[PDB]
Amino acid sequence: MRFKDKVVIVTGGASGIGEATARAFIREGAKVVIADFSDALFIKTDVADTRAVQALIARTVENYGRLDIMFANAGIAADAPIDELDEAAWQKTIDINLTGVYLCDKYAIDQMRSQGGGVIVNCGSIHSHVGKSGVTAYAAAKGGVKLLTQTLAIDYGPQNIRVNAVCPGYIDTIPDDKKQALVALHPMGRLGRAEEVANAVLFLASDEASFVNGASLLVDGGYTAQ
Amino acid sequence: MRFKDKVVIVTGGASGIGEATARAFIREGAKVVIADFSDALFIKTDVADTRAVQALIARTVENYGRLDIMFANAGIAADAPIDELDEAAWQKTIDINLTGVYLCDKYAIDQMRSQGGGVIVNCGSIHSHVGKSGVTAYAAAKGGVKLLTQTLAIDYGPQNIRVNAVCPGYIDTIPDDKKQALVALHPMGRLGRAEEVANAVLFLASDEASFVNGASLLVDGGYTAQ
Amino acid sequence: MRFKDKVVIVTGGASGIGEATARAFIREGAKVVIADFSDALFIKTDVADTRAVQALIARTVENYGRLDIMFANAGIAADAPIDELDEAAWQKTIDINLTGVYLCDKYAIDQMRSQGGGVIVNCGSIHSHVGKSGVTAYAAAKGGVKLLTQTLAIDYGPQNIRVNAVCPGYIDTPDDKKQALVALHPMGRLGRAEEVANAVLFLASDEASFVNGASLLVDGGYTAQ
Amino acid sequence: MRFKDKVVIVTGGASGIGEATARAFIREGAKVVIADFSDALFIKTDVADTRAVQALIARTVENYGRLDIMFANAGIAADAPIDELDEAAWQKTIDINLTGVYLCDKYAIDQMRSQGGGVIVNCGSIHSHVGKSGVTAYAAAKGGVKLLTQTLAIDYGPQNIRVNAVCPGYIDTPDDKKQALVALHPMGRLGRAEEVANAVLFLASDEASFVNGASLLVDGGYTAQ
Ligand SMILES: [Mg+2]
Ligand SMILES: [Mg+2]
Repeated sequence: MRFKDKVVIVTGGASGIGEATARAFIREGAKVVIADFSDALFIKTDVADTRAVQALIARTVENYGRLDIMFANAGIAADAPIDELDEAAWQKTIDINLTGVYLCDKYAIDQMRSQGGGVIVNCGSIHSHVGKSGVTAYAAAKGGVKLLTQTLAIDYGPQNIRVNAVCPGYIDTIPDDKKQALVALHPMGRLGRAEEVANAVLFLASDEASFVNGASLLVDGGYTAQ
Repeated sequence: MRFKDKVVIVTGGASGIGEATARAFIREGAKVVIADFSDALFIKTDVADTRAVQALIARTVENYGRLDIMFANAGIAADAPIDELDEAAWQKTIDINLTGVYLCDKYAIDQMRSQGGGVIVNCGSIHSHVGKSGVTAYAAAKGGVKLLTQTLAIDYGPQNIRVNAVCPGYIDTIPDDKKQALVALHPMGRLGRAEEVANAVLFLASDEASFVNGASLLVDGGYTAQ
Repeated sequence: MRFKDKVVIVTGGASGIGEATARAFIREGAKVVIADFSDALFIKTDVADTRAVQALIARTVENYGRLDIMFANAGIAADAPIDELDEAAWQKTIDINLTGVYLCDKYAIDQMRSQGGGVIVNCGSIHSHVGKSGVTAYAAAKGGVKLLTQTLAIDYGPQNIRVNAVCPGYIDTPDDKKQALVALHPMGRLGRAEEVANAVLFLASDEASFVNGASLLVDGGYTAQ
Repeated sequence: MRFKDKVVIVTGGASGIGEATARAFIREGAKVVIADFSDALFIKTDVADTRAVQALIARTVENYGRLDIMFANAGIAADAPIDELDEAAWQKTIDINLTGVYLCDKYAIDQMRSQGGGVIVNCGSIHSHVGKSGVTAYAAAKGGVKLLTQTLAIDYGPQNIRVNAVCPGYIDTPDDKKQALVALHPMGRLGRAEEVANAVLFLASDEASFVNGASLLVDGGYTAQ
């Protein structure tokens, strides 16, 4: 149990990668707060809303006395090629997938600086690195997450805070032919599992990654290698 | 004169890189529309405002009959380390430097698809690639611009549209010691000139770059090489 | 105890990162073969010599039955700006740091294909990604290791083999030169060999079961700026 | 006419990209020396042989007085998945595609330093950035060329030399194999040698006066996805 009594916030924690990661942190002894739009302690939070994010962190600290680890993972996938992507759809993805990471990072960092250290893992993507047809707002957001991660690592690295991104390929959580086409882009010959992303998050959040800072860890079966 | 009678929009065109680029396109025979918040045809445009962007492109087409080249360059630099960066400052940079590029790209692409082709150059940055202390919102925005550029190249590449990013280092356009510290990060031993960025933009916008698509062209004296 | 009875080769195993990595694998239950130019079973091996590399792998398989994990880590640092870098110095770095990785990877992959799977961790560097003054042959070698890692991941990913690279920053293993190196790492210190070992064990483990073709930077922020 | 009386060497100059590049430089007023294993002055040169490379550069300087631009482009494509890639095939690709670039760059830089400046364009590849099935030695070589380019830009950038890499996708120079390659390029066709030449001339020109240490992809979108 590598996370005994560590206080962890997982955003987007009610499903998929977030749920697998919260479950893994609980298994390893952490005190976990799950934040999501809807249903470990659950706290409803719109990560695009600064007051809700501040309240999330404040409540966590009031309940447990500290915040050790933030996994800023909330995100939507609701996208289109640009000619079909309307402004409200673009903005919703930027709000949640990029601004939400800024907000969660900002208020986690304030708390961690007051403690003399902490660890952040941001949810990036293969699409922090490469684009794809129809993946317009999501790629833009995830590219921003990568760069945000890097600047934070530079500013807060010297202050005993590490900030890294996990960058998943496609995860099994659609038409058969659409699914086989996705599979064909991953050299390992299958999609990932959510627990496989969780495992990487726990590595980055742990002292096993004590000199890993500002890095993107691709969990993508080889997708970005080609 | 490589751009005789080509219709070009330059956003952020009233100063710095935008002004140098507009001037270069005019010298090479283009019909240029300069768009900026304030004072070639000038059209006041808030690039964060979808109706103003639509009107910019509509007016350009009404005046000149077509749009051949868009340089989506508007941007602000008004930033801080995250602990000092308030939400309104973050949002203003995301709005202008990222959403403004989406808007300009979106409505340029609609016009170019109706013509059977065109060329976009987006203004990226060294900070599409690397972070820097205190460069929080700007890095996030520019990282997003890079990825947006890549997806557009993938979606619209097959439709005779090329989309690339120019990625400048620091350009001479501050305390002496701050300036020498910036200079020290550029292996060529000086900051760039705006006309040097313009030259790259014209290359990417030209048929000399006819198989260049989805690419970032670093104009940074070596900054990102180390 | 993530590596109980797993058979591991660590090249460059007699010092620094290789030494720490072998010790870490031993702690976690592995049967470890250490390979190096000179002094866990130790087998003296010149990684630039194909007959030696083949013999290393054959002897590991003869002793322990199989080869689960290869950490291809041997490497020299003896470099110069190009105007001062002699052809023999260039060649020696390429031979050990790049061709040595090809050879170790090639013959590990033959065994891994035969036995139905396995895992390779190549030792890259920050200099798989960024150059630096006076780091000419070593950067070329490490850039090569990164791309080699990627192609291998693509070819052998479908064959139950994963191939990844660990990419260390500067590791503490002339005060003013040291402080200059430290100033390039945002975390404010050089890395430890043990920290690189930790990353190797992650990449070699079933915790990294969908990590393939990746470079994991262990650099305190060096490449982030 | 951007290159009036500029002295240029193009290695691998007898065909494809090298040929197109030399022709483009000649159109624009340059004095061009073409170097290749066999057939603008032509000088037969094995780029993997240091004496030959030194002789190439010396003869260019003796004939024309100086060396303004080096396009280090020689390169072979003869590769295989690692399990099929013999040591001699690996070595030949490394020798020509990586060590050849080191040698051309080294002796160009000596001349350029002596004369007070100059410009180098190295031929990288999409495979300086991404791997591909069966592209083992060539990807390693090209990854090496990218990092070599970066270190050179750092060391020699302050000395009025710029060093950059052009990185072509597949260039049209077995229908089903061709269509598969084409499907990987979003623009819907393979590139032309002339399109790579255009990028070389840009990077070699004063239009690229602040471009240093960069890789310019000429790939129709290949690496973007
Ligand atoms: Mg790709
Ligand atoms: Mg850097």
